[PDB]
Amino acid sequence: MERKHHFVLVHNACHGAWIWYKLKPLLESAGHRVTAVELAASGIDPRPIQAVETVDEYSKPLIETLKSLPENEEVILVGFSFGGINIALAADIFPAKIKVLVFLNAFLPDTTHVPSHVLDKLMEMFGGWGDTEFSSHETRNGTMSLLKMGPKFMKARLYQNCPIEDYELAKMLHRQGSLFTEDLSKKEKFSEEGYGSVQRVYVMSSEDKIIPCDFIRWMIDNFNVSKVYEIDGGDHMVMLSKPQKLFDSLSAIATDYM
Amino acid sequence: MERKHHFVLVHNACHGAWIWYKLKPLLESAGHRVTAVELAASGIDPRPIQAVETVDEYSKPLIETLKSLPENEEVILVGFSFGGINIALAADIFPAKIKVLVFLNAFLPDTTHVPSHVLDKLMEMFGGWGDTEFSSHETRNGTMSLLKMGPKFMKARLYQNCPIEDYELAKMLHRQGSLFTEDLSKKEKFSEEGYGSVQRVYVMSSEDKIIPCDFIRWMIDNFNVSKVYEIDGGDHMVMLSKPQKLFDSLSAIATDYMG
Ligand SMILES: *C1=[C][C]=[C][C]=[C@]1(*)[C@](*)(O(*)*)C(*)(*)#N
Ligand SMILES: *O(*)[C@@](*)([C@]1(*)=[C][C]=[C][C]=[C]1)C(*)(*)(*)(*)#N
Ligand SMILES: O=Cc1ccccc1
Ligand SMILES: O=Cc1ccccc1
Repeated sequence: MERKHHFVLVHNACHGAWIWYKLKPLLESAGHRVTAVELAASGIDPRPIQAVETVDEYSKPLIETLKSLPENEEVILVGFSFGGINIALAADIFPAKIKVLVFLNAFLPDTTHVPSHVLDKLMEMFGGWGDTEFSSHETRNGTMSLLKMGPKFMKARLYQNCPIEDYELAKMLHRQGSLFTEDLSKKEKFSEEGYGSVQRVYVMSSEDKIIPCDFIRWMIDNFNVSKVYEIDGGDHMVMLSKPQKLFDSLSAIATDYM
Repeated sequence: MERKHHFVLVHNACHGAWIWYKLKPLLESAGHRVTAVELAASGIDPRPIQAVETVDEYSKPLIETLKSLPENEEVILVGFSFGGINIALAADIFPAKIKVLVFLNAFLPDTTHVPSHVLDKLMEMFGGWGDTEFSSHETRNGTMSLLKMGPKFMKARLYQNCPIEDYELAKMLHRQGSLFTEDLSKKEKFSEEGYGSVQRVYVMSSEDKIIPCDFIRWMIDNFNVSKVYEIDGGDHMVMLSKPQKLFDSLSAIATDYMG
């Protein structure tokens, strides 16, 4: 009996813990423990995104999850898409609780530029927003940029390799959210002693039509990882299009940090 | 090419439109149109159940769905569990917009007794609620009873024939809700001219551990339906445990109500 791990899963913006519904039982059937976090104003969280003005407030459920682990427990901390920013923020707080960070089709921030850097780059490059709806909301500390995916955009750019039932599920659960670009432009840089110090790996899907493979090299060039894993045939929503293969990669990761 | 229909699907308490994620594409593939209503304080609706103090506010998204339909359109209205109550309520308002009511694993109220009658009767005899959490919320109508399912109760009594992924989904998404039994016990009886006038059928799952098949016979004995369909092996959450069979029943229904 090889030693099992505690995986903490962190969803993407505009989604919630539900995205993990296929992966969670897989990992649990192998003996691992799983905590799928629901971030603020996400999923069935009762707050609107407008009430959650900062990335720290957005991430607080994940900080609380880690704070509540018993003394000396460490987890494998998986961040998906914007979830990469969330787990970098957590790692800067609780580095000794994290065995390894798994950046899954994720923004991988560095300790040199402002925290928004990798998001601002993608936003300059990306062309295919489609029917996504962009809006603002003024807060007492400045404009907060909001977004709500449109269904055609979802289909073409996030869910194109998923079963149709998954796409219908997503249409009934996705919500307006934010990438907190303003807030993250004003935040202190991520630290070397906290986030920098934690082991990290990247897991990319070969057919991610939102986080392209050149943009990943660019992020990794800019901030190195231990190892890159590739999921052959995954769309951006890889826990839905290729859950078994994702399990396989996570299981490999767990073996390299036994 | 036979004429296809517009199905309006209404979820159960403590759930949401998401429950229909498997059945929706089956119906759409077959050429039908599908609206899966998200009721108040349900699924991703932004209000807590404490803000939804009556069954009429609970049901308002469905009423609004029917109100918005173009002139002369009629729908196959499907109500699941507590969704039977909701579709009865809607048929008392827009009876001419409904081709047929489909009571799926559902409460089938009558026009003789108070609207809560059939729930009160199950509540009398109901098994064990397991790890379900009950709370009371005070309102300008008096006390509202709230319930939040427990995960053991879910697994045993609602989801026992569902794939484990679907029980995990539901753990991620279920919410505190209400059966509105106080509000329903005070409300005007459903009318014969409205609700009573609409065509109705029943579809039951043979392994429903919440709505047992004797109680269903009792409801149908007390308020007749045109046809009864059974889904062999379905648990309560039949749209997740046997979506294809459910689609087969709805398809048979639709064959009976093309004009
Ligand atoms: C409804 C009615 C009686 C017991 C349990 C429920 C539950 O909310 C469902 N479906
Ligand atoms: O909301 C999407 C997204 C798209 C572009 C950039 C960041 C996030 C996801 N996940
Ligand atoms: O805020 C509007 C916008 C539009 C296209 C790309 C990025 C932002
Ligand atoms: O509706 C409240 C209640 C409480 C205990 C048992 C059964 C029902």
